[PDB]
Amino acid sequence: ESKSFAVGMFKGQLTTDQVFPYPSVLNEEQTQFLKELVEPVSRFFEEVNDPAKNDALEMVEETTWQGLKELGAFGLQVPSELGGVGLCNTQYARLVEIVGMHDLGVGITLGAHQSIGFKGILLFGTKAQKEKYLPKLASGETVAAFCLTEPSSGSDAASIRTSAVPSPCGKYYTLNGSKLWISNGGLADIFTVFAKTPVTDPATGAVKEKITAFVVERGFGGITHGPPEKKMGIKASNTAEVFFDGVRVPSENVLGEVGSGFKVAMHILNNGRFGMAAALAGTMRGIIAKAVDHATNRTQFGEKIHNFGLIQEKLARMVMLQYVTESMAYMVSANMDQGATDFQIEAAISKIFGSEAAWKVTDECIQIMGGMGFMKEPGVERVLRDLRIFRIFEGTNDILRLFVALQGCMDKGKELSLSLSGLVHPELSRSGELAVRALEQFATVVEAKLIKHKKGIVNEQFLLQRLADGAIDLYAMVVVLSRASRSLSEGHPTAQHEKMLCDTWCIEAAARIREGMAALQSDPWQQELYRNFKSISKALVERGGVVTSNPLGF
Amino acid sequence: ESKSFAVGMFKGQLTTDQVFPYPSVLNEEQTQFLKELVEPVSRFFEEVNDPAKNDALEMVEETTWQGLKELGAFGLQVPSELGGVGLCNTQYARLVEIVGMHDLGVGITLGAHQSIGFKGILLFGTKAQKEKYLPKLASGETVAAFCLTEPSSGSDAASIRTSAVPSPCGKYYTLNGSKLWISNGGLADIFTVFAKTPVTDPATGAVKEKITAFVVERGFGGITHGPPEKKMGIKASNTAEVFFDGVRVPSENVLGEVGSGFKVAMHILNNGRFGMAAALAGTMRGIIAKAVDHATNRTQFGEKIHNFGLIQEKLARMVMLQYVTESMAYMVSANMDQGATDFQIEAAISKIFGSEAAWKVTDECIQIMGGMGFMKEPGVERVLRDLRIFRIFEGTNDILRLFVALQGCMDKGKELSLSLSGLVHPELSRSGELAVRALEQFATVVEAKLIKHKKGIVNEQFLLQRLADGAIDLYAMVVVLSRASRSLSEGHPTAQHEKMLCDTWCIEAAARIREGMAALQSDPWQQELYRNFKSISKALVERGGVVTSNPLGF
Ligand SMILES: Cc1cc2nc3c(=O)[nH]c(=O)nc-3n(C[C@H](O)[C@H](O)[C@H](O)COP(=O)(O)OP(=O)(O)OC[C@H]3O[C@@H](n4cnc5c(N)ncnc54)[C@H](O)[C@@H]3O)c2cc1C
Ligand SMILES: Cc1cc2nc3c(=O)[nH]c(=O)nc-3n(C[C@H](O)[C@H](O)[C@H](O)COP(=O)(O)OP(=O)(O)OC[C@H]3O[C@@H](n4cnc5c(N)ncnc54)[C@H](O)[C@@H]3O)c2cc1C
Repeated sequence: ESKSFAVGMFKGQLTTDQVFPYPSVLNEEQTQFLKELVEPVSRFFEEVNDPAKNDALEMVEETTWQGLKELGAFGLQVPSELGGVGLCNTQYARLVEIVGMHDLGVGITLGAHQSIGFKGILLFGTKAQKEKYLPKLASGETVAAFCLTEPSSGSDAASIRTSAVPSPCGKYYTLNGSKLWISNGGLADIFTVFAKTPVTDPATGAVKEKITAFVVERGFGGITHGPPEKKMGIKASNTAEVFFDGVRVPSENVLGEVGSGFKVAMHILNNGRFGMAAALAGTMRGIIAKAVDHATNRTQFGEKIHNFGLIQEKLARMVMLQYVTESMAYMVSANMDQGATDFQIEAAISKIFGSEAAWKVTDECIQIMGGMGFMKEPGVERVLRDLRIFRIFEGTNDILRLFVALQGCMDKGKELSLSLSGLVHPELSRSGELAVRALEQFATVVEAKLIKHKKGIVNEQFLLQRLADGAIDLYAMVVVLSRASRSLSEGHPTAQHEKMLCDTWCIEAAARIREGMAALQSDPWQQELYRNFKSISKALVERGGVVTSNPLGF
Repeated sequence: ESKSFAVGMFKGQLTTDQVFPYPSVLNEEQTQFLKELVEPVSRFFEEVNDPAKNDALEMVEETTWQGLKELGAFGLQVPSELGGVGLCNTQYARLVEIVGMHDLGVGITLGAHQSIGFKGILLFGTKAQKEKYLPKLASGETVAAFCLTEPSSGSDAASIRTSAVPSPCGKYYTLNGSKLWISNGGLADIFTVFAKTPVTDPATGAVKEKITAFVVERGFGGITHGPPEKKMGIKASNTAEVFFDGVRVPSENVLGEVGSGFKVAMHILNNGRFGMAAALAGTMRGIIAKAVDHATNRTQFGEKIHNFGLIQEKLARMVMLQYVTESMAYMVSANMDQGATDFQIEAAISKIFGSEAAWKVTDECIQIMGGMGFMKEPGVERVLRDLRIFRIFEGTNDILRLFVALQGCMDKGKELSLSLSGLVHPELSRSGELAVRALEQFATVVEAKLIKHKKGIVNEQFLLQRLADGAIDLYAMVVVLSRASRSLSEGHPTAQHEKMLCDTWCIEAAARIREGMAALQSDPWQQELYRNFKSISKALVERGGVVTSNPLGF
């Protein structure tokens, strides 16, 4: 039976192993080691890095780049014996939030390198491959890049065209194709490359085309890259086409099993996913400090503006968004450190929630600052620009919603083929009940929809996006119920404040789930909306844009 | 009795004079004249202007700038006899949407010049002032700027510190202060300047400080400007501090009445307000064409992506947003052309709705385009960057929400001190009823809240923002009910499509109003939310940012 909360809640179960109590994973020594890293990393971003400069230059300033290499920043999760810092996921998250607070351009360059670029070697590498490649990865002597996307293939990884053909001797593969929008593409000397190869069935010998993952060195020859792409934000991060022209890849540079490269890609991306919400929790923390500072000190209509309800509500919503996001990020990383095998839905939720929360929080920080928020000098507009892509890469949020909904449905569909008392703190019992009723409402709809649509539920995308949103708010609720309950249990100095953040969040989340589930189940107009969305869009496509003229008709 | 729909609906009245039937204002000759302008203006933006270039240069390319002057673009609403094109509001809106479609940087430069920069001369100018200034304004020989904002004073115009002291002879005023973020500040030779002057009461002679508006020529001396400010978008538009050092302004350059400058400012801004929704309707039209083109031609998972429900719903929502916005813009301009005196709430609604709609539509166009939407070359990210400020300038949307709510309350508060049959087309009767029930729900709450809070309703900002949103959706509903009803009545070729846009919009708008009004009136948790928003924000301000640590506590 799954220990995943998200897997259970689609089945109307309360599976709480990976949720309550809010996990603590670090031993005393890991805690002390992390403290002694947090200080120098924080000082480095404060004193050496200049985010506005990197953005202006469209690259990381060389002193900063070399300084990060010296700091160990290129190898945070590589074991010490292979020349890294040897951090676990939770320690990694703590340092990642520092980067996220200060410079997402730098963040993407370092995360492309290690969260995904050479991650597959950590996850699937043989001893030989790890010993060969990790030390120079960890020191940043060889930068890495994750090479999946192509001109034809973004969301649909299975459709990639880059190919790898085995030699007759079986000693190497010949690699041909191109990859698009590769972070560190123009900088990397090590590439994780996903290519279609012929795969022999063990029983019959029948040959089929499947993806295989490879570790590819720039020095193998036949590799070039395009010029850095110009883009809205994270402008300091290198983004480039990578070309593979008759590249000879040693057979021993297969990463994982021949033909299991799709699974390899998906595991790498799943594994790295929590890092995003971690970074963005930091982004939001920094941004909220700026918005609070503005509201504290700006007089308008005779008072400092923090005294006006519109501003108070904006600030309150921002911190709730930050708290939920940060709470998800550290829960998922703890689950991973504690040996969880089933956290993929929760990781997807955290990615969707965190990227959207950070976008909304930074958008409202601009609004609070007024005219000044739009100016370049305050640096907030630069962070908004950086943020836009986080909703699109590492799985578009639209595709991740489909994933959350369909993955959650899977086990309930297989089958078809409650109290938080004693877990939530007594001071949060009412919100705990809100969550349990929301779970019941959610599961009832899931069951009814699976019975109705069966396997054809996969094409019901209006419904699936709405189910995903229910799932997101349901996980958000129990994540903050857990964290605030532990705070209350421990008598932590912020516990009464966290209790308030939790109750405030839950009241509105429960309402979104109640009203959302009602729309799906009982609302006779819902099907008219769905029909009209399709007919309206069909009409736009026929026309190539807006169908109506303006009222004048020309 | 007010002929304003918005004024009536706060009182639970259906006042439809300025709504149904959807207004037509142009005579045959005005229609033909406008057609012969639309073509050359459209060609100019297509063939001469380069929006990406202006953005890169952070100014309007000189050939474009001179070409616009030649086109008559600096004087669209100046009467022909004073050297302008002589357009009415509706004709102006039609050309403004072309600019909005193509280049909001150019749009802001031209609108700062004419929608507000010299607008006060058109509205309040003596014959002498009009004859003196308008011809060179209209030809663009002298560019104009609206000089209201100061370092201390943005939303609170009444708090401005720039001062004008009359001379003993009464022949001139001496002007001292500075203005901040003035569009065309570094380019203008004519400024509408708002300054505090001593004002003598006609009965008692008692002197009080009130704002007075002035027409100020750069050549009067003592005027300098700062360097162009760097900002997120509309980068082609000049934005600069303007300094006034002992500036001698002829007494005859008072615009309107001494001491009525606040009213002058507010009238200019109200008068220009519809131009924004007009421009942004055009922005959205252009953007939707780009999103449709992308969805039409992108294959992923084996189909063109317009075949997937998530994409269909995005497209449908975008066009509804465009249609509502465009419908409001042309309704307000028609009301103005037809002599309406009370359209200020409707104008504010259109500004809030249009700026937010354009932001959301362009944001979703990026999402549809995926990775490509974030790249500079497609030009969509540039339009998103341009758009952010439209929610902040010409009245922040937060302040405009307070205005809509409090202005709407005023007449009902004074007092306190239904069918659309035969107006809506029979094919839209159900949605017409939706609107009437939504109006009843809305008015009931307004009455109950005014009785409860009385004059103290002004400090109930959580409530007021929620009432403003109800008002916005209520006006949106009747605007599209009207436009689609006229389309149906006339048998216009797009009528069945507009009927669908209208029904789809209304079903969800009615629901937002139902659920929103219920939250305000009957929901026992609403007051707990409001209390918590205040306590959470108070806690952030005390701390200077996020109160919680991360779960590790350091
Ligand atoms: C700056 C940046 C850095 C990047 N770095 C890397 C990198 O390091 N390595 C790498 O491999 N790639 C990288 N990429 C690729 C990035 O992950 C992709 O852009 C992303 O996966 C989306 O793919 P796409 O752009 O091809 O959009 P598409 O997959 O074509 O999607 C287009 C739109 O259709 C929607 N859609 C697609 N399929 C469906 C469906 N079945 N149902 C409903 N909606 C659907 C999508 O959500 C999206 O809204 C990078 C991209 C950016 C721009
Ligand atoms: C590029 C651009 C161009 C501009 N061009 C011109 C121009 O041509 N002429 C000109 O005169 N000005 C111009 N400005 C000024 C612009 O209109 C102001 O920035 C705007 O009016 C907001 O004022 P502020 O920035 O001082 O913010 P503030 O008024 O200080 O507001 C700060 C925040 O507090 C909120 N707030 C304020 N008061 C209240 C309250 N009572 N209750 C609840 N919330 C409140 C606001 O909504 C905002 O979110 C320009 C600004 C920009 C950046």
